[PDB]
Amino acid sequence: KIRTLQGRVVSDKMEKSIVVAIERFVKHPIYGKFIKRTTKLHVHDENNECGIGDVVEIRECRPLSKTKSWTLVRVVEKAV
Amino acid sequence: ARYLGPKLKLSRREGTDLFLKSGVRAIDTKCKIEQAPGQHGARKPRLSDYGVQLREKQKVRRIYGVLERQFRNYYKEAARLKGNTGENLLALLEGRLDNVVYRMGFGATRAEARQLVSHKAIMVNGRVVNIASYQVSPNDVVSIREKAKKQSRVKAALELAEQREKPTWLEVDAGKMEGTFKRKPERSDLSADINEHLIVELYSK
Amino acid sequence: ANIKSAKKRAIQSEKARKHNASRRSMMRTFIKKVYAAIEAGDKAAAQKAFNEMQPIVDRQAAKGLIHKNKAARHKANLTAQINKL
Amino acid sequence: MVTIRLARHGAKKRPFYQVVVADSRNARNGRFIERVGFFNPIASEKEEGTRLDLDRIAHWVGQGATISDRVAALIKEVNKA
RNA sequence: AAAUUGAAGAGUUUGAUCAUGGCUCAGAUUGAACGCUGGCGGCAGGCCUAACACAUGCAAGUCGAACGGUAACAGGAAGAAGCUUGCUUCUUUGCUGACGAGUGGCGGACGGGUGAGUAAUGUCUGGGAAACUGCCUGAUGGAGGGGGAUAACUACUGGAAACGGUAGCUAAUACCGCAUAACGUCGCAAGACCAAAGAGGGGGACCUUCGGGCCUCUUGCCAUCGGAUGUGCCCAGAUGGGAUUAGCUAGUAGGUGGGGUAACGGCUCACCUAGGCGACGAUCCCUAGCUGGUCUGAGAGGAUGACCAGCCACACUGGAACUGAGACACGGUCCAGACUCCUACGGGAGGCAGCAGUGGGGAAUAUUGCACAAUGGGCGCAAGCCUGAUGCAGCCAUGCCGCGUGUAUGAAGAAGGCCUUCGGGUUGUAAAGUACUUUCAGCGGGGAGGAAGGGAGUAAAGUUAAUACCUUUGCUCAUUGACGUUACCCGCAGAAGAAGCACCGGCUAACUCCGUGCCAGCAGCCGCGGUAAUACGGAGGGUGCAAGCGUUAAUCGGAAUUACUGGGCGUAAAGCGCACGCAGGCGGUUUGUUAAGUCAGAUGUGAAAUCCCCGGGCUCAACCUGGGAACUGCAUCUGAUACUGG
Ligand SMILES: [Mg+2]
Ligand SMILES: [Mg+2]
Ligand SMILES: [Mg+2]
Ligand SMILES: [Mg+2]
Ligand SMILES: [Mg+2]
Ligand SMILES: [Mg+2]
Ligand SMILES: [Mg+2]
Ligand SMILES: [Mg+2]
Ligand SMILES: [Mg+2]
Ligand SMILES: [Mg+2]
Ligand SMILES: [Mg+2]
Ligand SMILES: [Mg+2]
Ligand SMILES: [Mg+2]
Ligand SMILES: [Mg+2]
Ligand SMILES: [Mg+2]
Ligand SMILES: [Mg+2]
Ligand SMILES: [Mg+2]
Ligand SMILES: [Mg+2]
Ligand SMILES: [Mg+2]
Ligand SMILES: [Mg+2]
Ligand SMILES: [Mg+2]
Ligand SMILES: [Mg+2]
Ligand SMILES: [Mg+2]
Ligand SMILES: [Mg+2]
Ligand SMILES: [Mg+2]
Ligand SMILES: [Mg+2]
Ligand SMILES: [Mg+2]
Ligand SMILES: [Mg+2]
Ligand SMILES: [Mg+2]
Ligand SMILES: [Mg+2]
Ligand SMILES: [Mg+2]
Ligand SMILES: [Mg+2]
Ligand SMILES: [Mg+2]
Ligand SMILES: [Mg+2]
Ligand SMILES: [Mg+2]
Ligand SMILES: [Mg+2]
Ligand SMILES: [Mg+2]
Ligand SMILES: [Mg+2]
Ligand SMILES: [Mg+2]
Ligand SMILES: [Mg+2]
Ligand SMILES: [Mg+2]
Ligand SMILES: [Mg+2]
Ligand SMILES: [Mg+2]
Ligand SMILES: [Mg+2]
Ligand SMILES: [Mg+2]
Ligand SMILES: [Mg+2]
Ligand SMILES: [Mg+2]
Ligand SMILES: [Mg+2]
Ligand SMILES: [Mg+2]
Ligand SMILES: [Mg+2]
Repeated sequence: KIRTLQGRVVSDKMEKSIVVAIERFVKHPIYGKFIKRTTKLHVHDENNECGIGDVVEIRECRPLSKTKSWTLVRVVEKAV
Repeated sequence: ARYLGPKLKLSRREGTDLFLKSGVRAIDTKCKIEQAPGQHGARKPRLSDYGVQLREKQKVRRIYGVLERQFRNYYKEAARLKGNTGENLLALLEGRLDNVVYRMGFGATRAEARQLVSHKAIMVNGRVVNIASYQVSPNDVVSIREKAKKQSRVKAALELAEQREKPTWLEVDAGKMEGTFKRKPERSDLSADINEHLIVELYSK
Repeated sequence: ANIKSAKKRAIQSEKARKHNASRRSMMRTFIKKVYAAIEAGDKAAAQKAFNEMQPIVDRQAAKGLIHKNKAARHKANLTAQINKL
Repeated sequence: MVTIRLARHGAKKRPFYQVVVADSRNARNGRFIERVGFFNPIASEKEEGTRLDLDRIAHWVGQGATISDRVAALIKEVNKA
């Protein structure tokens, strides 16, 4: 029912928040190659339960801060 | 918006008989027929590869009395439509009302049928059609108005045009002066002296 | 001014601004009182001015001067700020 | 409001009105929601100068749209005729 | 069933050939300019630069059914007229029709214009949660009883004028309390608290202070939860160029709380951490409104954003806010600055990037016109009033399309022009003459359609006390056109009023003569011109186009000459001098799982218009128009597991 997005973490040194890289897979509009492109999102979370090198699953909600709109649900493959 | 010049000159330079005159005397006995007009007659115009396409487009234009901006439109419709394009370019130049007057023989030539039409005298179906480039559909029963049934010069063309080759895609009635464009004319019912496929190659550059 | 219907609703504007500034500074005074009595611990004397401040915000809302959610942000900030003394 | 009104198209001296259900702030030829029929007052015989989706001009009046006067005369024409 | 059917090359390097590589032309096209020329009509298009400055009118008003009132019009009942025995005073009297000024309600936030800024605050596509929403509409309830000033006016006064000042009197749907109060706000709760307004049309007899309470309906007000509609907000994609810009940021990135707008929020403060963006291009510099589409192209692509339409931004430049549902407001408000105009020198007034219009710049773009008669829009119960939006007019060949300037006979192959082997050929059946026809312009005559409604009645029925007033429903009556001497047919006369432009060495269709003689000159490339020039200049003939024809500016094509579809690197321009190597690209082989790429289906959306296919209407076409495929996308749920990723 809900539209989550997986991603991987990059920076969580700040307090009560992580940042997540999401890895979409575009096809270039002319040359036919299958590139990778990444987008970087801020993810609010309580409890500060994520570190670098970790695969999370985020979902969209109201803007908690200035540049932040996403809260996570779970931490799969919890470690490096 | 019509070629007003002399007419045997245009039969001469195209080097064929294009029926621009009546038939009361032949084309040969009124002028030289092989010799090209100008000082340079008997210099026979053996001409280039593009020239044999241009003198082929100009023959089929100068038969009917069209100018090039009308004719380019008549090409674009015959590339738009289905079927062939020679067998759809030679349909539109026969559906003209200024040519279904003449093929029914209500007038003597192809540039008199334009006067019989464009002097408001040829009513298709029960309304006058002044404009000469009308696109006569099948089954339209073209008649003659009653102000121009009494002309000597329409029956003078009736007795003339009963003596040529009668067409097959038409049905004229003689005494009532009333035709019937029956169906659309096929390929070989318009004479094959028109090299057809040299009007395609000019505009399809 | 060039049109009569601009002059007339140019002098129907000060006649509304004076009243809409009087009846708004009255409300801000009566919220300043329940912010004066809100750090001095008077739970039985801040509550008095808050009960003097119920109708003089729930009336200036309904006469169309602030909006009802501004007339319900006050009365849920001050109620916690009173009941957590 | 929101309203059901005509909107003129076509060529000079020969009009052709469509009907639209649109917001009565907006322009005549401008923005609309559901183009629901036309009105061709220079029609010929045995062709149709009116064609009105009388389901949609009911569902869009039950949610409160003031039908303007020419559209009301059109409904008065085509329902009785 | 159909929605596509689509691709052309030539000249030029050398004595000569193949190859590579540029340069130039053929075609389509325009918000177009200029030269020569000009008959008509139909539909569209007309300040691309100076977002330069503006004279003159004009573009936003309405409501007496919200209220005091009479500034006039014109009727009234008075009655004092000269009394004519019937009337042509006028103070007075708002009592009636209406109504100048003013209070108030609603509208000026729509319609109309321009693109200066804006490389993501915008726009396009597809998703969301934390919000308000005038008029319109559905449901359930209310709609009591009091009050205070104040404009209009009157008196006096300041100022050149704009505009004021003072003191008295007057009302309501303007303004304020009390009561009332839930299905709403605040609250876990108990409980605490919150609104309002009337007017109009008719009335039987009961009250009837003479106005009315009383009965009736119509519309208006208040509060809550709902529906539509418009707007604010947020996130991931996409939307120019540059690295001879490689480092930017302190309210900056995140938290806990107070405050704040309608709502989330660094939105704004107070404290505690040290963070965020950047080689998938951050900051900075240059340039630009974007999209539906348009022009080209066989396509993939390349350039562009005018008219029509959706979005945003701006209103003399630079700011801020009030009124309000809605603006930080084109024809509103105050404050500075530049520039205009009045002044009595104290002080004032104005903003065409609204339609017209003048100056100026420029190669260049119109009339200071008619009408609300249609479709819209503001107010009004209605009639009506306003409407430079819109509907039509004027000018211009600026573009697309249609028609006309005769048709037929006519040989003595007339004269005159030119060529010439001095016979003749050629203009040329072309002209003349002989007969025929009258579209278009020209004068007459008749006459469609764009006109639905509104008005004054009468009939029933629905209401109620009511056979009233009213509302819808059937009819009968006189009715309403800016275009407009209209579209359009029928009469009269007579071939009469209607043909110009470019080129003729090759590419590229069309050949000869005279007059200059490396001069005067042509030119898009190759070349011509030095006394026989098919190239310069004239004439004769000729070819292509036609109410157009040419030349320049610009894009695309040809250019496979920026090449994904679609090219090259030993000598022609091109392999780093050679290596090791993190980021990045790619990965032998078998079974198993997962479903990201990929593949199939379905719903949702991709606005209308335009392009395309079948159809219908203006005498046909352009133009208009119905239905459908198209919009190659994007998201969601299902499925498939061969290949690729995990
Ligand atoms: Mg033409
Ligand atoms: Mg109010
Ligand atoms: Mg708070
Ligand atoms: Mg009619
Ligand atoms: Mg074909
Ligand atoms: Mg070459
Ligand atoms: Mg050479
Ligand atoms: Mg001229
Ligand atoms: Mg200006
Ligand atoms: Mg002026
Ligand atoms: Mg008045
Ligand atoms: Mg305004
Ligand atoms: Mg600009
Ligand atoms: Mg309002
Ligand atoms: Mg009030
Ligand atoms: Mg109360
Ligand atoms: Mg906070
Ligand atoms: Mg603005
Ligand atoms: Mg300003
Ligand atoms: Mg307000
Ligand atoms: Mg102005
Ligand atoms: Mg002022
Ligand atoms: Mg102007
Ligand atoms: Mg001028
Ligand atoms: Mg000038
Ligand atoms: Mg003028
Ligand atoms: Mg009107
Ligand atoms: Mg006016
Ligand atoms: Mg014209
Ligand atoms: Mg001679
Ligand atoms: Mg005429
Ligand atoms: Mg009429
Ligand atoms: Mg020439
Ligand atoms: Mg040639
Ligand atoms: Mg020349
Ligand atoms: Mg010589
Ligand atoms: Mg010579
Ligand atoms: Mg030449
Ligand atoms: Mg190409
Ligand atoms: Mg290319
Ligand atoms: Mg080029
Ligand atoms: Mg090459
Ligand atoms: Mg080399
Ligand atoms: Mg090497
Ligand atoms: Mg190596
Ligand atoms: Mg592999
Ligand atoms: Mg998949
Ligand atoms: Mg579309
Ligand atoms: Mg048709
Ligand atoms: Mg796999």
